Amino acid sequence: YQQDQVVKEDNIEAVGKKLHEYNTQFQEKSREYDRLYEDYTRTSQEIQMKRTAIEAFNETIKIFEEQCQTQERYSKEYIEKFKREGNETEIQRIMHNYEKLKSRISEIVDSRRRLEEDLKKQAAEYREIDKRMNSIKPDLIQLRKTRDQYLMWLTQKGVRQKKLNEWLG
Amino acid sequence: WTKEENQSVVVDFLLPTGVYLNFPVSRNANLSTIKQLLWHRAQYEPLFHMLSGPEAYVFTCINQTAEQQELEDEQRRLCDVQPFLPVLRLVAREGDRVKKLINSQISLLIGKGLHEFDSLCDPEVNDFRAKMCQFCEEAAARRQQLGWEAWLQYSFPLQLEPSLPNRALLVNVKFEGSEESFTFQVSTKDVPLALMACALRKKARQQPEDYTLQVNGRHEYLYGSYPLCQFQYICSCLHSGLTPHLTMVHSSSILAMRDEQSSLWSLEQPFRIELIQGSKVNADERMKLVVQAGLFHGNEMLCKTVSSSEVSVCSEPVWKQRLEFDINICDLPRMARLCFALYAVIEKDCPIAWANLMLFDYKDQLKTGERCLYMWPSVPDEKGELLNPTGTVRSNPNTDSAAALLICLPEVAPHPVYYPALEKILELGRHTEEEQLQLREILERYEHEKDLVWKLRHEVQEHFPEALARLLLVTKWNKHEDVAQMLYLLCSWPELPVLSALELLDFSFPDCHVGSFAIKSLRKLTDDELFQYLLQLVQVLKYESYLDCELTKFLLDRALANRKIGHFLFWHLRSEMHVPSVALRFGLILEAYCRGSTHHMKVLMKQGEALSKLKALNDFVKLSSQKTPKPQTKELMHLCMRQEAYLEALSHLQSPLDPSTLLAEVCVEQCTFMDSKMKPLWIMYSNEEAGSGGSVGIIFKNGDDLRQDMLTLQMIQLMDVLWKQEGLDLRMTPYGCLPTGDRTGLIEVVLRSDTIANIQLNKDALLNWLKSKNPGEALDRAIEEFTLSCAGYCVATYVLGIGDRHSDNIMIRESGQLFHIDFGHFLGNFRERVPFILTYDFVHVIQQGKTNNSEKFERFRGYCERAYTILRRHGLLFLHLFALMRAAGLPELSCSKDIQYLKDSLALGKTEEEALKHFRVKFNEALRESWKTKV
Ligand SMILES: CCn1c(-c2cnc(C)nc2)nc2c(N[C@H]3CCN(C(=O)C4CC4)C3)ncnc21
Repeated sequence: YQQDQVVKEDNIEAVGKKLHEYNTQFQEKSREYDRLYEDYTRTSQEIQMKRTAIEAFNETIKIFEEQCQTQERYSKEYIEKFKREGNETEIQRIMHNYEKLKSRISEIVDSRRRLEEDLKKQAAEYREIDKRMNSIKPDLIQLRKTRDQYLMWLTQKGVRQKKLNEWLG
Repeated sequence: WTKEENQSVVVDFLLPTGVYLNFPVSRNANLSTIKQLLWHRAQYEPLFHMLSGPEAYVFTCINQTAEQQELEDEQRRLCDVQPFLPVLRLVAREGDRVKKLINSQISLLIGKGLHEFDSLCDPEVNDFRAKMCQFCEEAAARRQQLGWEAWLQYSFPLQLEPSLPNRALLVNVKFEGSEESFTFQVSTKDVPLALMACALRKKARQQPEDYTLQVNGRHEYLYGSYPLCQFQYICSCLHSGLTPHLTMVHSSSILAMRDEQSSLWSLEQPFRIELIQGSKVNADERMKLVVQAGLFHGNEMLCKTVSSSEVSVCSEPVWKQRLEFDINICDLPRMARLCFALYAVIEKDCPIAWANLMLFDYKDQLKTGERCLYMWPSVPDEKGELLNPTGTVRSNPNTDSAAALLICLPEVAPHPVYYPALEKILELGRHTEEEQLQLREILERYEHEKDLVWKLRHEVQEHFPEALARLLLVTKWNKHEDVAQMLYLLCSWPELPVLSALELLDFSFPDCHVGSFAIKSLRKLTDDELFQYLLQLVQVLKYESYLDCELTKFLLDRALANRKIGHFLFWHLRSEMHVPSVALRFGLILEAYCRGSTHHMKVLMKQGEALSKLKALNDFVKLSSQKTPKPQTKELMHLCMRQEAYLEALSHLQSPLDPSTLLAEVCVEQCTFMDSKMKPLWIMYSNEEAGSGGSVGIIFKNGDDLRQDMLTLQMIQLMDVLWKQEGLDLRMTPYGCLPTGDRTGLIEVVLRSDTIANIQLNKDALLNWLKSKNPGEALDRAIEEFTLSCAGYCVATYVLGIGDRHSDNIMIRESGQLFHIDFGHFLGNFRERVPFILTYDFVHVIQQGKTNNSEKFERFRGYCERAYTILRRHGLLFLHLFALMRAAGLPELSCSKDIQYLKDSLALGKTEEEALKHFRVKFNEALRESWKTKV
């Protein structure tokens, strides 16, 4: 007066034939999960690298903003001080050199912008990697339990280890 | 990139007048040369007259880990600096240069910028850094005042054998700077103080306690109250027969090396928590999401595991549920652990993710209010538990993209509540036989037995001190009355031996008072013995709950008193900085260490950069191996090493495998790469200060994970020490192997050796090979060397269950010594019991070429048996050590069944006589199976 029935076949060869199938399907799913988990870790490392590089872009720009603040404060004296004594060379050289600094910042802002786009793209990859992994875990786990139930059935029935080993191969 | 390119780069220069220059310079150009080129160009740009001279300014750049760096050493090449963008700013030289430079170099060295610790805005991080950095800085300053005797002990601690005939062979000695040398006689059992006095008699122009002996070509120093034979170098020289070359060094010269600067129990309301929301969940829209949750103290649960309703799958699921657990607030132990797992289930099983949380914080306070737990992905395993209580407490650092569970602990009182102090715990805590024979029987070898040990807990303290661990597990941690009674006993518990303390460091004993007691019993360790377990102790940090713990303090204490321990502590931590689970914890210890070790920091810097270049060099060889044949790739590998930035980086550094060994000058012609899936580089070295056989090699391996091999070599080394402690030298080769990075390490080349495949393949033949390497009289040494090693490596491989043994991963030295390599699989894996193995070809050599040589074969059987026996006596050491290695997350060492392999292989259940009788039957069937296999 007790019941439990996960095994579909009933003769020893048919069950052992199904043991080989479920084992082969399990190792194939295991390989597919392990392939994805490498991508997950690699993508996680790559995303961290990109996030540090964005901070490095921010910190460089910060240095260029400080150069502009100095240029504006520091130049104030000489532009006015050599307007009387008309050195319009000095002004034109300084302000063009400032325009040369400003123009370089816009290149660095662009390069930062291009990276933020890759990180947004790669963040979306990361989430699809995790989405794919989570739709494989049920199949993987169910295939592990089945493989084990079939082994248990055959062992109880008294099937020799050599016969089990050949099916798991 | 900077690592490879020999071209020029356009660099942005920011002058302190606001002026901006932009011109190309060489990547190989050093910063001193760039400053000259800058000053030559700035002439013809505005505001030049207002600048000071070049020596008034220092270049600043943004380095590879996103931090500003004052580039004070201007002999470095721009390629070596690796600025993020080629941007150099001139700033004022003055300021506190020492702190700024150390912080910079620490960031580049640990592979994590220190700003990232600040960014977290965590009091626990900030307090740890504050406390540990001061403690380390304090030990470093205290070290600096002490004498050259003490400092030589720190810097170059003694390398002695475990440990004796009184024979005499001659010694070569010299002084520093002189060409000439003086060979003279000396016994094996002389004390180094005597040896120096002998050498001091140069002519008779005309004191030995002003000197020490150095093994020339390496940082190894003979000193102290030990005979010449106990030292490794002299012992190595005497066994091989070589003449030891030493060097006298003055006490003044050793100083020249040194002088480089720098209430709650009232709250009987039940524990509950407010589940609110999930974020960034990535699941199949058809299923529905459940959050299972449970409270834990180590392994065992404190109450039943509550669950949530089936809310439908999305990125942003909402629950807003109260979850009420079957335990009071006061009933919670110190180390109570709330453990979550997000699942995906059919409405009416898929573990999505998990996260753990300590209820009390590092300052003893019971947490209150909202917490955003950033979860970890659940990976399915054979023992698929509901929750993961043995997983880490730390948050997932990928806060941008990783899923998270928003929760909220309730406000239990207007005043906050801490866990009570020790004295209040000790207060409510003071309060022949039939039972005596029962307890003896239980402890000399379950629910009935647990309640018995609990009542008799005081008689365990008095008469069974070594059974503390058992008494800890039987304690009911879910009732605070029981907890106090146990902790009361623990505070008056007698000091246990090292072996028992090693058991107490495991994840099963999470309480701080236990952890503190374990470390207390490990302070009696010596540096040599401590080094034998440094790998295991590092892995145990991954079970810690809080950052500031006694095990971190212990390891830092020992690392600052001993430079070798510091060296291998650094690399053990450094080589796992890529792992987000431990990156924060390990990063903070490395930081603390560096601040107490600014001298060794400069040595580790050089090593890190060699490893950095080798990585790039191996990547090139990997690519060219696919593109071109090997001989041309070997040449293109050499041209890349000839580059001055490469050559100087790869030259003149202490070896990471052994800091006493110097790697002076690369032998580019001798350098190559091995034919193997990961294409490991074979790099050869040479130093003119060294003597005979002073031509070291290293193997840089990138792609595979070498932690598995290190553990195996650690355990072979351990066996060799255990065997040497009973006067059995089995001539092992426990070669150097060190993981240094992300799937990256070094392996010590073993000179004068080849694989048994190669010896057999090239022109029965194994015995002929030894004849060529040991002619005439020498051949008998080779066979004994073979037999001793063959015995040790037969036992070693059997115990550890190391399969996949074959001709090309078994090697032999020209001395006759056999040794195994490439330990990728162990404990039966490829699982199943690996039999004991005797090879016919090895037995042929052992018997001196004969069919029957009983006298010899019997001795070999004796060596195998005596070896096997000695390891059984120390069996619990191997279990305890392996049990802590489960922390490391090695695939083949992950559970009790992998530990059970060692129990069965060492036959620890059976008696010594029973075990020896089974070992002989295994030995005998191995002998019988040896004949049938070769045919
Ligand atoms: C003991 C270090 N060690 C290893 C080794 C490699 N990997 C792993 C995981 N462990 C150990 N291998 C050797 C070794 N190999 C010979 C035969 C093939 N060889 C070449 O291909 C080189 C000349 C071009 C040299 N020789 C000496 N020590 C070695």
